[PDB]
Amino acid sequence: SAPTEVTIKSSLDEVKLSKVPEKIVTFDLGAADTIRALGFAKNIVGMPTKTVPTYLKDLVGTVKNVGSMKEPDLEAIAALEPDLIIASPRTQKFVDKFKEIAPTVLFQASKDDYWTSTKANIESLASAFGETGTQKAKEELAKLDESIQEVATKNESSDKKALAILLNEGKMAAFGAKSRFSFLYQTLKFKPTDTKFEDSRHGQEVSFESVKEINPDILFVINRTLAIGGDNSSNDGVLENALIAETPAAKNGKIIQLTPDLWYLSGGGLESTKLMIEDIQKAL
Ligand SMILES: [Cl-]
Repeated sequence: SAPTEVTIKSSLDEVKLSKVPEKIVTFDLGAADTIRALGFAKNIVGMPTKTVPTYLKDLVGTVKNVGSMKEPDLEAIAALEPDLIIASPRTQKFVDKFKEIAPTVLFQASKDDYWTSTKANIESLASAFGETGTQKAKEELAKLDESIQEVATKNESSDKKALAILLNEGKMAAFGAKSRFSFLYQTLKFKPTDTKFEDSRHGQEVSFESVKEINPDILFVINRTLAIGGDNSSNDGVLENALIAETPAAKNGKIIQLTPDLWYLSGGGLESTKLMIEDIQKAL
């Protein structure tokens, strides 16, 4: 076998390649956005195109469609002759099938040390593109580290408490400091409310009375329905309910409608992290 030139650590077995991969299939959209930010978008040959966040739309034309965020088209993947497949938590059930086709990685973040683990994943992926990738990632990560510190410093000067909810077909689910939205709390140092929420990936259902009682100063909202292109009519009037409209968050202009597709479908990449930080400036 040819000698190893690049190595990629992840939650899976370390992948060792004899050259930079030029035919990549990815189900991880953050990884796609990292690859593009590093200057290697041409190397991505397959991505699911059923539900693509707007910020990534221009990659649709340069890839072949390999299915949906949860359901791969294995025939389409094999036909692309990939030299690397980037799986995702959502597609972990297909990792054995992916491995039959090509070396496969799957990046996982800690819910505790979200940013250190995410940076390690970004650096590992970037190294697949040699010194050029590694150098560019160092440069871009330095800017993100500085932006993160600036946000964290502002939050550390405040005592406001922030509640984070997912809105889905008129149902509200609250999420805690260690959750799919850890970046807000662990990394950016928004402060959670005193109410702890069953750490489920779908959150804990909350009523209008619950939100009133929590009494948040900032309310982050991720609208799942909009993120996936559903009928948003079921969410009409939810945030406008008097019990939410009378929170200090609402009255003070701190209901923050986070870009739905970015936050629900992506994250963990160089560009997605940058855009996420931009999105929360109005919450400071
Ligand atoms: Cl209620």
